Amino acid sequence: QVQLQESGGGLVQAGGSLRLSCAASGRTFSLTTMGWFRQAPGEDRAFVTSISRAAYTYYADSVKGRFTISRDNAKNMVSLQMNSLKPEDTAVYVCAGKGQGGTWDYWGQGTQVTVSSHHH
Amino acid sequence: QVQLQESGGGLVQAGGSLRLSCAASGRTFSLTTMGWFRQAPGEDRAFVTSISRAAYTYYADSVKGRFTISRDNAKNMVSLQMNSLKPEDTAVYVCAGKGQGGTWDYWGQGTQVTVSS
Amino acid sequence: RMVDLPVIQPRLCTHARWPAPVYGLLVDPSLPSNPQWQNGRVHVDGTLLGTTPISGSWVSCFAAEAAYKFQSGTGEVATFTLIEQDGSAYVPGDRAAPLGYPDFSGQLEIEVQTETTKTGDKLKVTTFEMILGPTTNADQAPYQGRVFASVTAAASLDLVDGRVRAVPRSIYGFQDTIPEYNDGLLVPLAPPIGPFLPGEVLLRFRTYMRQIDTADAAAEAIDCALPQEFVSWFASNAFTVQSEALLLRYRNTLTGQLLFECKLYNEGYIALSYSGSGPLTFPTDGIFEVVSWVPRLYQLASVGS
Amino acid sequence: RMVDLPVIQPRLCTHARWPAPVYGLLVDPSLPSNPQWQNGRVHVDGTLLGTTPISGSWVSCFAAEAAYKFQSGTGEVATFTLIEQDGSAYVPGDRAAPLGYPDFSGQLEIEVQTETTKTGDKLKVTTFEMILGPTTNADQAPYQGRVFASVTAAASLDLVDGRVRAVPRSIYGFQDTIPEYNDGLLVPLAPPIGPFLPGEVLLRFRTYMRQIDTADAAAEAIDCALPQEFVSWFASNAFTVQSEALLLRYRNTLTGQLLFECKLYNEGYIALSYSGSGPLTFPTDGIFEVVSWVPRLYQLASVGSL
Repeated sequence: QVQLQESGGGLVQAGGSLRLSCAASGRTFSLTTMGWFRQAPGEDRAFVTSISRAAYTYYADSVKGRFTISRDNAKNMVSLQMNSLKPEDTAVYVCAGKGQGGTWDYWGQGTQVTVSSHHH
Repeated sequence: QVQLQESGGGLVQAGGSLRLSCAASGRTFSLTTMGWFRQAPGEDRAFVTSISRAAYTYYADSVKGRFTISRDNAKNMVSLQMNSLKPEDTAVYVCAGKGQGGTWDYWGQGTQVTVSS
Repeated sequence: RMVDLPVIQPRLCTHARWPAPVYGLLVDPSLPSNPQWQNGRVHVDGTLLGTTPISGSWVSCFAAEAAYKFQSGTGEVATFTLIEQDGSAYVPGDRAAPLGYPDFSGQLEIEVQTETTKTGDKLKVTTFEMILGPTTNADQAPYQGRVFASVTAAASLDLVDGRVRAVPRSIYGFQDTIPEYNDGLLVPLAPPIGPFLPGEVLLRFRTYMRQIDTADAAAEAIDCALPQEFVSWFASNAFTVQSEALLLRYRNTLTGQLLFECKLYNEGYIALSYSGSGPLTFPTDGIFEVVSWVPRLYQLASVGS
Repeated sequence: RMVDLPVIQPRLCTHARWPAPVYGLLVDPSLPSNPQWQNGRVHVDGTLLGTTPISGSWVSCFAAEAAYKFQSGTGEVATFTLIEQDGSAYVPGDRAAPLGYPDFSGQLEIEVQTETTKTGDKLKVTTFEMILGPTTNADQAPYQGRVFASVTAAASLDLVDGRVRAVPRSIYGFQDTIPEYNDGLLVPLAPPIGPFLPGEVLLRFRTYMRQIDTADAAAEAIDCALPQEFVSWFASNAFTVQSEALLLRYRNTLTGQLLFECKLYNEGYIALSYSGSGPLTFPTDGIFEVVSWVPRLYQLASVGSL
């Protein structure tokens, strides 16, 4: 019905930056808001950011001023620019979408982000 | 608004027949079911018959088997064939329309039918 | 325009026969095959059928001019002269009752409140028992605009006659069959749900009523043919009918994996091809997609093939 | 296709902020101009805003796991660990609370019943009073998924527990301002309704709550921006947004008389041009029609201009 496909992710040192993107395909008129959740092992998904068809954005307090989400409505595509990455940002990041009932209904496959620290 | 214009009416002998019609104009997108009510002097207005967009009919028990309603959706038009008329059928017959909400929202002008004995 | 449906999961919808969320989606060949439900009934052409209202808040409710009279060894007896729930005059017509009137049987607990017209209106709330009938001793006539309820009382409750609204609270002795609409006489009804092709059965949207007994309460299933969001959707649209039914697919919302194909007949009920003898429940987090107009004789794939 | 609206009269609709019929349609320039309602909010592009649910049955309700404790300074309470009303996990996100959670203040009487899952589930019911307001109570944080209430009526010494559904019954000390959602921390909200041109005022769809004061109950008005059937209509469509606003006309169903022209702004609120000091009510038996896409600066005729 709606498939979400993530790009990007991987390993970075603390203070570094990564860009994630997500493309939706299928019956995309049932896809409203798009966003990102993240999950650590043994934990539930936690909200990171969303962006509405009208480009209205919300961010979790922990990522404000470091992460930026953008969207291309025509391509059903969002991007997340993650700057000033912290160890605690290490998680599987999962592209998400709301359906017409305003519920989070669609998940990508998830992409590992690892923010490594070296104890010099 | 929806204007419902009745045609026909008049005097007929008991046991005789008469045909009424009603045509809708105005905001007819908002019109669903069409029908007929009647009212004698000093009695309450009373349902006679209705016909839906899908041609599903209802009749009051007092007219079942005597009156037949039909509809032309392209003209927003109903016809009422009144057979085996009785003196107690004497009344003003008014065309009526439901809106999308299922309420009777629309009244015609009324046409007198008189059945003599 | 081609017919389409809202892309709304059943579990996010409102029930069309009892004013609660939809909790279940199922077929169950043990239940009556062709029920004569009067609420939750709409034609795909946009015509509300039976007593079905647009608003979910009207379902299993009524509005009335109330007159109360004390009866020794009963309590307060309410005579309710019905009006439509928008305060407009009720006239006996081509449906069994005012819009949204209950379409099932048993003893309904109703909460009756003074009509609300402006801030500062003084309100009195009283709970009554309403026997919906049919019973050998029930003289309900909602078709004529006249119903009765009672509340056990040792003395007068000093109730005030006037306009009221009644909402449902619980059921006792629920039976899913039409109430007494007209004093034991015939009344205009939406026809039974159906007919079905051989091997087709009704798809049911389920919620639960609070059913009481002396010292206990328990959930009791009630089914409807469509959620109230599909009722209001068809009534809001004026789709051009092109054939006798709509072929739908019920799909997993993420994966798009097909759970079943079904037929939405124009007269507002969904059929699946299912010949099991036991109930078959479905996940309530799928969505219905309109595939095409199809004739009455279109043969569905069996559920599981 | 062009945006259109259902041809349904307001008096046949469901309210979007209290679960009752729409009774009234008005403007009132004396009231707060830019309310920050979280229910009854939808974008014309089909996005539900704030905590708005698609179902009217979810409005001013909640679902939870219920348990009991002594609370410091307060006494015996129930705690409610919130769940979405379909039983799906509540995750703090881009809105202030679970879908349909109350968006006003006051002391709300709630009736809490055991979750219904199947025929024969035994049900308990308990009544509670829940303080929605400028609370600074760590137990009152619907954004984080926890609230509490006091017991006010019980059928027996065996109170409701475990998975439950809460429905609103009555209000005391109603104030139409948002509750404290996140224990005095920032919370994601739909923005205030607005802006309006000079001379433009919000169209209100009105219902009545049962407001109690120890002995006597009275009706109390609560407004919303759109009826629930208009909320579900926009959410069920994926309309193309061609401009800032839609010009609508509201007409008498029976006579066709124009009652007013108005602007439906993209963010899902309607404006009339009206400059009286106090409320002007309109018939609830009229119809809306879509005229045209227009710019934000489109100047409306004043109500009753000829």
